[PDB]
Amino acid sequence: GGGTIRFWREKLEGYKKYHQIVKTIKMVTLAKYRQTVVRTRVRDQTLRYTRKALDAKTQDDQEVIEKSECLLYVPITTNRGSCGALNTNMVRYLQEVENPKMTIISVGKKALDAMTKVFQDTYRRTILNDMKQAMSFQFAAYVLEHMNTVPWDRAQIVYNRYHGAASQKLAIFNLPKFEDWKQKLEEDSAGDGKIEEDGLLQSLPMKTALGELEETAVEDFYNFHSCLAVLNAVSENELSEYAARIVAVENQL
Amino acid sequence: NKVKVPGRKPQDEEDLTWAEADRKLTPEERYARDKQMALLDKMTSQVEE
Amino acid sequence: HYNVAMDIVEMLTKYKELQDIIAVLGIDELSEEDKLIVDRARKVAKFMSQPFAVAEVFTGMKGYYVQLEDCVSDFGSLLMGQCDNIPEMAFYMVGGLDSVKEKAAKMAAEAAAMRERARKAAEAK
Amino acid sequence: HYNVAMDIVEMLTKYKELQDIIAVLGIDELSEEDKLIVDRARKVAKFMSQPFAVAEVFTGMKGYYVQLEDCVSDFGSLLMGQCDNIPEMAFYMVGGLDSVKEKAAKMAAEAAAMRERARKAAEAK
Amino acid sequence: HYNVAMDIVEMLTKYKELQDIIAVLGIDELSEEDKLIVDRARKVAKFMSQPFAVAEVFTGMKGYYVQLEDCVSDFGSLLMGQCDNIPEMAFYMVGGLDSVKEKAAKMAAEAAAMRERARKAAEAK
Amino acid sequence: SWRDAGISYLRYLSIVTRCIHEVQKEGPLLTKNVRFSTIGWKSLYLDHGATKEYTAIPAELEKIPE
Amino acid sequence: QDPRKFFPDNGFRFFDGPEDSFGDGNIPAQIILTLTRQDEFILKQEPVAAITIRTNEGEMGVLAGHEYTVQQLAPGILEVEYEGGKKDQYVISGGFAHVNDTGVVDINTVEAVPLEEIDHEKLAKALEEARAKSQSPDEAVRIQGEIALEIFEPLEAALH
Amino acid sequence: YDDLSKQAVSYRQISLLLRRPPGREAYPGDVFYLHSRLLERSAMMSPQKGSGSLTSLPIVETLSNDVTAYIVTNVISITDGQIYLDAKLFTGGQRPAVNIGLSVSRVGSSAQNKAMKKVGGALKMLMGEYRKMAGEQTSGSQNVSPVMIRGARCLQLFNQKGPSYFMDAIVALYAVTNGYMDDVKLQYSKFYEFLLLNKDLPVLYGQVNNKYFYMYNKNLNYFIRYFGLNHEILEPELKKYIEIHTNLFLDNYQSRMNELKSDEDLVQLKNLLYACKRTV
Amino acid sequence: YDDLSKQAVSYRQISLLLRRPPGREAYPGDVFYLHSRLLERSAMMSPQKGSGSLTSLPIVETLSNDVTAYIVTNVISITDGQIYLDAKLFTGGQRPAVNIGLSVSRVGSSAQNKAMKKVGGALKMLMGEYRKMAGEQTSG
Repeated sequence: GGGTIRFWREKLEGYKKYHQIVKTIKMVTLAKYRQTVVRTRVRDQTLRYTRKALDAKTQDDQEVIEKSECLLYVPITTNRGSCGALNTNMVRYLQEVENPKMTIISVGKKALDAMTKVFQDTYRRTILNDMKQAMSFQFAAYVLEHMNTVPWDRAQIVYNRYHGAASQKLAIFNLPKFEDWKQKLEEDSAGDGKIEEDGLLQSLPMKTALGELEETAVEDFYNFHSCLAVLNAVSENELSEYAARIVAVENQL
Repeated sequence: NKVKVPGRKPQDEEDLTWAEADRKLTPEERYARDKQMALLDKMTSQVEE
Repeated sequence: HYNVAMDIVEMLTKYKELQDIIAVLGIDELSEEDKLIVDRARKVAKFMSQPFAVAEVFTGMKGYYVQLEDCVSDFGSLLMGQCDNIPEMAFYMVGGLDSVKEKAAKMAAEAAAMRERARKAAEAK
Repeated sequence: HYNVAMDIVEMLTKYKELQDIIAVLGIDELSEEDKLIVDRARKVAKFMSQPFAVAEVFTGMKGYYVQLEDCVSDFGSLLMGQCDNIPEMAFYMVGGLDSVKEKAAKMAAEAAAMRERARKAAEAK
Repeated sequence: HYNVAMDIVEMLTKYKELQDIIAVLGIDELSEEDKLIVDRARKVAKFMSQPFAVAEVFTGMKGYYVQLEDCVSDFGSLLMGQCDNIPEMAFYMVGGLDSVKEKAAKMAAEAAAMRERARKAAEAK
Repeated sequence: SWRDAGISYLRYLSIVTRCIHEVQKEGPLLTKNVRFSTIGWKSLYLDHGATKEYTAIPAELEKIPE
Repeated sequence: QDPRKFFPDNGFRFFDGPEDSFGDGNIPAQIILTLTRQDEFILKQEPVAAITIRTNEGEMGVLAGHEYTVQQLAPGILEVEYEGGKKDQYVISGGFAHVNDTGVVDINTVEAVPLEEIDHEKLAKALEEARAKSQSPDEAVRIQGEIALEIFEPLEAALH
Repeated sequence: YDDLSKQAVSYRQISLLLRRPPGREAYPGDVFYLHSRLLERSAMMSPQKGSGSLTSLPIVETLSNDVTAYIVTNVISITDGQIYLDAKLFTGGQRPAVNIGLSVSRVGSSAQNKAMKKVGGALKMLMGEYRKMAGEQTSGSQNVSPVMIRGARCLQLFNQKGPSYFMDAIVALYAVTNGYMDDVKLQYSKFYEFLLLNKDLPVLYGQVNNKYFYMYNKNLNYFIRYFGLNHEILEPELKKYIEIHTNLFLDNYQSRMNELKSDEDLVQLKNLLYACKRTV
Repeated sequence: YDDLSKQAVSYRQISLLLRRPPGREAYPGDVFYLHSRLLERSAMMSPQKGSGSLTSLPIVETLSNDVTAYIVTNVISITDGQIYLDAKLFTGGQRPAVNIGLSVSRVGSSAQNKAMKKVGGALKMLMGEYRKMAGEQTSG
């Protein structure tokens, strides 16, 4: 049993090595996680007013596909793995919702191989932020400059929501188009302000004041709040990445 | 349309993987190739210039 | 029957090579092709299981007698991707793709009845 | 001679310790200073190959007699980065340092050849 | 004696789990119920530290031969929480609840004397 | 002005933010803000098998997308 | 196939925004000010007596029950006066300020740093750099000079 | 010599029943000298002794793909080379399931043919380079190296059931080594060979400009064997047969194959290519 | 002693040729007692016995870093500590290539000098942490 005992010796030493390498992954992950947990104390404030603008009632899918001509989707994925089922469930939701008039510009290296192989033509490209520096307003603006290439009608950003260290669910931002949103603004600012969906905030004084506001300023208002939405989505998915990696590493251990 | 998995059958895509080859050494080989082609393209540039 | 058996054995040899990864990291760290091969080899392995009339005492099911011509078409459908919407568990301990589709209908029915049941329990709650 | 030998032994030790990492993480998870010694050890590993006159039947290439001074002024150069611009495969299965730059010029020529033939194939069709 | 010992084993198991959570998340992540048993487990672990009449000459501190029923009543108090105001370090290297309280009083008197020294040393100047 | 030059209001705000991060004092705040101003990202799209830089929108702010 | 196993939450819902009431009562005495940079806030619903803002139209003052208005912030400085008579000044980079009739001011900006963390010394060198960029005839550099000067001039006037 | 393990079990039985002392794995110990006596009698005899010969292909069964057993090491010690057949590859599809990393030959060019020296020296380089890359799940589908192409097509040609004639092997490998068979897909590499050897495409479609070089005659084997492929009289006719065969394939056959969508027709083309992989 | 593994091979040769009953690794039973006849003669004598002393540094070669071997197990069971050299560290420029965790001295401080206790105790309180830190950090 010479070959057999040497085989098991090799596997044993290989696993003793691989174990401490995975522990190194864990420690680096905590070194990058504790920096980000500071955000959790200072969380859920930057779109507190923005919801009042970009939120609407939960519109059905079958109606918006008929209303629209070219939808858009933005799944926010990661650059490095050992995360979990985040990327895979993010793909499962898109094939769950898949339809003819869609387009995908993702974020992260892991949607590069997946999206092109599952969604052949709708997927176009991606964006890659090497995470040596935190994410920037200019980075979210660079994403807006990519999205503006498309004449999209509704942009569904998809990301992961850090409910807790043990729960990283999905979450979406349904962004209407500017030219449709301005008309919905005028239509709702005309009639009396009655909330058409529970849990929604009334915004009639806002939809009057924005109607009073000039063109370029409202364009910048829209681009600005969408930039903050994008940046908050990426930040929440970063925190969910660093919260799910520790689980998908301790289970490996 | 789901996935064009490679296989032995003709309808499936071409499988250029080899079982005898080892996956463990593949990343170092990939980096080796990606560096070698950069060095060759730079040597070509130096010779042309 | 020859080519099908050869391709099944090859698929399972690949599933075995991928076990060394799946046991360590997970299915989420595999390429789309790899995890499709995994999700299909698992289906083949569960379909290979079946009950026998002798072991009715244990599996609690009547035993089936699969004819060769109906044995080859089922593997060919499971090999060419002709049946991938069916889940993995519909292949466990059954005989014949008709029995598969029956069991899958039964499980879909039961799952929907559980969803209406939980809906009514939530409305009453 | 002694110091170059012991530095190469220590480097190939680290080289093993870094296959132990690259097999798991990837080359991207290492500093540029570490990638440097990775490339240097991979180049010493490929350079220490050599054809023999006895292997003319198998290799199909003539053996090379390497002198000690040439066998030290090439290891020390590759040890202190004096030749890092030279590619990797130019070290594979050659003798002294003069054969290296010859082989690298050759591979540059046979790469430009395939490039321009691809260009003329694209022009034709 | 059995139920108390099994409750201490449950406590220390939960404390190992919460210590593996604290090293990942942090003590501030834990609820108010968890930090209470993390305190009681730390108190238990420090109370296990006992001196020895063998080494009484070597280290100087006395040794304590503590009975069985008294020890069970001590751990039952420390488990039912009716002795929680005592700090952690008071249980370090002692034996018996009736004996630790003298050390707790000594520590409180020492801290009060250091306060009375510092206040008057600052008021004189 | 910079409006009809072709740059966006968001690029304008990022230029202002970059300037503020330049002129501000050295300290922990600057240590935080160099992260919120440094450019290191890229873009790629997948060819039939290979990766290619989608250079239609550059990351640098002095240029203009086309 | 499973009928829609997933049901992702609307991420807007997790926030708790104001409820703009048309007002059937009196005004509070102090504004509830919330100020936010990119993602993290600096001030979360703090009582404030008054706040003075810079805009393209000019400079404005905001008090309790101020008229509901929204407008661009021009890249400059900001002044905040709390109820205790103190003051706090913050350099900003644009943004939008929303003033509710109830007395709840939500400000979103791209950057926020106090004046204390900036020196006129390092600012001085960049001035003539911006001037050289403005004078250098080039569409890519002239606008950059103009913008850097646009942000430096309020700073040069505020430090002085 | 079919299984020598059963001759070592028999020699052990003999010696132990005759009360010889056992040894490692209960063998008497001189079973190395036994197989040495058996196998050193193999030789290529001197011209003084007629230039006769006897080749030997002993066979030894293996357990769990180990090369550490006693008799296995004792016979690897004796025999020149070895043809290692891996159960992981037999079960993994390829037949003959030769493992090239563990199978070598200690004679080399001196045994094989002038026409095979120049092909084997290219295939050794090609397979040594493909061994380093083939671990990669192919991502650069169009950026695949020519080595990544030629190696995979060469493995397709390695898939067989029965023996292949020398002329029928060289002319099929030349196209690989020179890259004529790169536009086709992997799966049709053997139907290609079938048409190359049994359905002469330029002879059928009238594109006959070659004066002599055609695969129907089957007596060109000896001229190839003698003169070699890198010769003035055989190189150009060879290229002006293979490039036309490739073009006719890529035009008439590849297109029709890629136009198949039905399941009946795809199963029929499946079984056709497996039959071609067996018979060719 | 350079070395005892060959002394044990010689004792094996002797015992097998004289037909003594063999045991693990073809050694007899009393090869532990053989090495105990030798190493136990090392001692720190009494002040009634001149206070002389015999120290011992028996060398024993391992194979593929095995310590479950019979002779290695025995001499470790006999000796008052051990030193363990490693080839993975000898090659990595670490010479002498000890492994400080596997190397043990049950004589911790009673041998050390007054100037040495503080120093070695600081190096212990430095290296026990140096391993927990160096092991978790990356290569880069």
